[PDB]
Amino acid sequence: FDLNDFLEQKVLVRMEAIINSMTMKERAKPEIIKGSRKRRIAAGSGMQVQDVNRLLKQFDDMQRMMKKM
RNA sequence: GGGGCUGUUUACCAGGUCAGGUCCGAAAGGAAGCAGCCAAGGCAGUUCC
Repeated sequence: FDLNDFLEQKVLVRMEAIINSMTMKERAKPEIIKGSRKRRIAAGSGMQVQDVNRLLKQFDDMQRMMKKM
């Protein structure tokens, strides 16, 4: 369950923009996503890092769940 | 070394374009610009000087 899937699945049109600013690698192996990259993404989608941290927060919750079934 | 070609590689760190999203504006409209792509670079092979 990489970000690509999580992507498929008004405040959404705001979350999509955030993934549309990543790179296939990022969307494939998120752990690699740290400081510097986050700064790129947020600014890349008129967001802020908190917004990004949240989405990633959302994905984590979403992933962990599936990693449990 | 340089030119050409081919394969491969490269988040951001003054290339171009810029979906999506963002900024400013009552509007008309401007502004910046990620991913992508292109270009460019890196690592090689080949060929020409």
